[PDB]
Amino acid sequence: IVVDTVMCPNMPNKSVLLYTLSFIYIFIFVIGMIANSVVVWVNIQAKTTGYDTHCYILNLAIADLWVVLTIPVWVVSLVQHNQWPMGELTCKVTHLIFSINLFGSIFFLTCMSVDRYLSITYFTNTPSSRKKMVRRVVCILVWLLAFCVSLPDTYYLKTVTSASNNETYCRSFYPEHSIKEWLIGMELVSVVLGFAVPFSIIAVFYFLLARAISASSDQEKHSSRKIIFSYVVVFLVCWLPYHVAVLLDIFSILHYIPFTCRLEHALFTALHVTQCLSLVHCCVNPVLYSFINRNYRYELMKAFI
Amino acid sequence: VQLVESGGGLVQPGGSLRLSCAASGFNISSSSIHWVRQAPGKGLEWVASISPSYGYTSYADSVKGRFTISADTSKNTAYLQMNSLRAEDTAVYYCARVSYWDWTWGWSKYEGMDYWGQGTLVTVS
Amino acid sequence: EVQLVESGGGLVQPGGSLRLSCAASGFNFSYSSIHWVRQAPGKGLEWVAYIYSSYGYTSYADSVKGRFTISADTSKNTAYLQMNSLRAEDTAVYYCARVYPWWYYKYYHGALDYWGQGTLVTVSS
Amino acid sequence: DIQMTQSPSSLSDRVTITCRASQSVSSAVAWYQQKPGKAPKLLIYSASSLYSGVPSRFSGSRSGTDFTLTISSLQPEDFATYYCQQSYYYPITFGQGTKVE
Amino acid sequence: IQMTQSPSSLSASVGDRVTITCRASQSVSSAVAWYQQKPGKAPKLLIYSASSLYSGVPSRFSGSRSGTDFTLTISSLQPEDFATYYCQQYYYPLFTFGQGTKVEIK
Amino acid sequence: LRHQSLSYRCPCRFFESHVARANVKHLKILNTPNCALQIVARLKNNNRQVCIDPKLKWIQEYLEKALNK
Ligand SMILES: CC(C)CCC[C@@H](C)[C@H]1CC[C@H]2[C@@H]3CC=C4C[C@@H](O)CC[C@]4(C)[C@H]3CC[C@]12C
Ligand SMILES: CC(C)CCC[C@@H](C)[C@H]1CC[C@H]2[C@@H]3CC=C4C[C@@H](O)CC[C@]4(C)[C@H]3CC[C@]12C
Repeated sequence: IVVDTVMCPNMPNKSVLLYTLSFIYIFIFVIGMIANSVVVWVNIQAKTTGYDTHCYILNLAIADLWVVLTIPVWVVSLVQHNQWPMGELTCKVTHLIFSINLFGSIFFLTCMSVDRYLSITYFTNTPSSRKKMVRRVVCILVWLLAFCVSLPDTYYLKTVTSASNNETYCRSFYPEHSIKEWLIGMELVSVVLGFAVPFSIIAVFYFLLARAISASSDQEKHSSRKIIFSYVVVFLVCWLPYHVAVLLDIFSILHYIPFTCRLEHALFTALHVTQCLSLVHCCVNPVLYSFINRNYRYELMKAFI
Repeated sequence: VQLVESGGGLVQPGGSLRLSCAASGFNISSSSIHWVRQAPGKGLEWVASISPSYGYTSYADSVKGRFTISADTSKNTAYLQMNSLRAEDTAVYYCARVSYWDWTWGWSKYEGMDYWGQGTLVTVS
Repeated sequence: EVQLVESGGGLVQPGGSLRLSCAASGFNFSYSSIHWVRQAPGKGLEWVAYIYSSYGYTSYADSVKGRFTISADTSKNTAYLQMNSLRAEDTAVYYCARVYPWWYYKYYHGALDYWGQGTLVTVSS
Repeated sequence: DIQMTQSPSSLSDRVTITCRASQSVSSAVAWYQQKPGKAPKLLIYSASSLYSGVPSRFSGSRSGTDFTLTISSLQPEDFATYYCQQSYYYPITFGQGTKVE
Repeated sequence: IQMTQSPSSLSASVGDRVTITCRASQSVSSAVAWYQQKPGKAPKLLIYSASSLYSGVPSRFSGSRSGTDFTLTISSLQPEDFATYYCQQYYYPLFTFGQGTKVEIK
Repeated sequence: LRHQSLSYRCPCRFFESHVARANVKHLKILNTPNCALQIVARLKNNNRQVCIDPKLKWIQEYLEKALNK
């Protein structure tokens, strides 16, 4: 029964990494506020002009606005090497807002992906009233589902202070006899319901839309073929790296990888950097669906003047 | 993109009759086909509509229960089947298209009827 | 053969300082933390402060907060308590102890396994 | 049936045709123009959006449920029976037509 | 944070039972330790956590928990263990000790 | 999808309290900055790196004994 001892030297450049990431996060927050705010304003203001503004766009803009608005709390906790000066209620409330809004944004991406194909094929001869009612029902259900899936993670979250480090943190405190399960459980719900199912639906229902547009002759003259694959690829690039980093973390936790201080440094750096890249997702959504479209450009130009 | 109507004529009340709307251009699976009858010295009046992609029909409350509408996707046309005509059923029938455009999906307007045929005249002696 | 030895204890004058040295031998110094404890004359124990050898984590009691400082040196297994601004009340016997700060899901192990023999400090004029 | 009341049914240039609905339709109203013995052609789809190629004289509007079409430049070709329409609720209901002379 | 132990003094003889109570003004998740200080020697360590005996301590000594109430028990008391006893909590960053309990002879 | 600031980075986050000394092959002690001392094991049957809880009496005594040499 051999024994072994290993020390993990304190990381030298953590400060430099976190300071650079804060520099990126400030720009993310500023641009996200600007983009999402203007989209919501134009979406509300366009209904007067007579446009049939789509509800999903408005809900997506709101969800992105909330997620991006919760950044400053993260920045403050990040500058201080991930320590929680604030109280327990602040940590719970901020996490719940972040989780619910982020999940809602992803679900709305999937919803519009399906709705585009349904609109070209099936709803092409449905009265405006019926389609609007269906949209409202779907929007309410999506919000409810996001809230329901967000609750469990926040419920078990608590703030503590390290006995030795003498520093304050906020972290999840799952039931003593199920911690492992809970952890793994949440991650699956964070992946399947987060990436696998949404991405699969989006890819399939945009490929079908492209095929249908190809079968058409008048539409493809006015539409764009690449931009559809641009949506899919942008989603993949924004989200896949972060989920891959997360999956690597779980693999490390279960000891699927030998332990090395260098491994810890790379995982720490990768998780934080990919988190910043993922949050760029809320920054970029407004452009993909609103700024590209010519009608939005014209309406936004009119409003700006 | 042109629509031409073929049918019409004189048939005594109580019989059957068929109408066709032939379309040349856009494929018929990305727009909805509607029929509008204008009676002699009267105004326009909706009759029926169809989405050929899946077959979501719809009829006015006056004809609900004696008419049929079916779209031929292979030849890109529409066919309306009539049963049990009426004394006032005489009218000039137009076939119209309500369009659609995916390049305005998120921020779209309420499209109407833009392409109207010339129409066939049905008479019920 | 674990052992802690205290040195640098003797007569002092108020408003001054004494440099208490705690020399360790027989265990992996870097993998532990060192606690300074105090005992007033003919009274109970009273925790003063401690240091964590490797990463230099420190804490102080309210009474001695910002008045006593701890430094570490794993090269020679030494822990220095520099105590300035002494007062007559500070007279006591000071002990040096170690603990291995294991990780329990809620708290950290803090039972002082080994105690130094202790040195006497007197503050007077 | 969401009946549409289109008035006036006659007219005599500042030309206004005001059309209202029983319920409220979210800017689904349209407009048309069929000349004697000819198929109608669209003039304003949705609330007040001209159709590509339609002259600039035609101009729509909306007041919640009191829709109205305006032509502040009356030209000779613009003589026909314009039919106010709504598409928000099935069936599609047309106005009564406002013949101009 | 205050950790108060009772009684402030106690008396017993050989072949006897003895108990000392310790209470806190907050909740400590089994994070306590029991020491004994001899007349003029550095205190030893008897129990850590809540009731986990140390490697070398005898068998009689034991601990128990009931909320914020830890009771150190001694059975078949032997003459040598007549010395002051102290109660400590290490849950919080700032530790604290009990006043003491001198087990004396009747 | 909790933000990583609320996350906790340690070699172990959970434990296991069914292990037997008869089926352990390689202990390991990690002294990490933000998590103090933690243990990791390597069974003989599963050949898996299962974490260990210091609460076990024999585990803690063996570790402290080793660190004194
Ligand atoms: C504050 C915490 C508990 C919840 C955070 C999410 C908040 C911002 C969510 C919860 C329910 C959401 C609302 C649900 C439905 C609608 C109808 C839609 O036509 C406009 C947006 C609006 C009004 C949403 C705004 C955002 C909203 C209020
Ligand atoms: C990851 C999760 C949130 C994606 C869930 C997929 C969403 C987009 C799915 C779930 C249930 C689906 C609805 C189920 C049934 C119908 C009836 C049909 O006649 C029109 C489409 C409509 C209204 C669907 C629209 C798309 C829908 C709302």
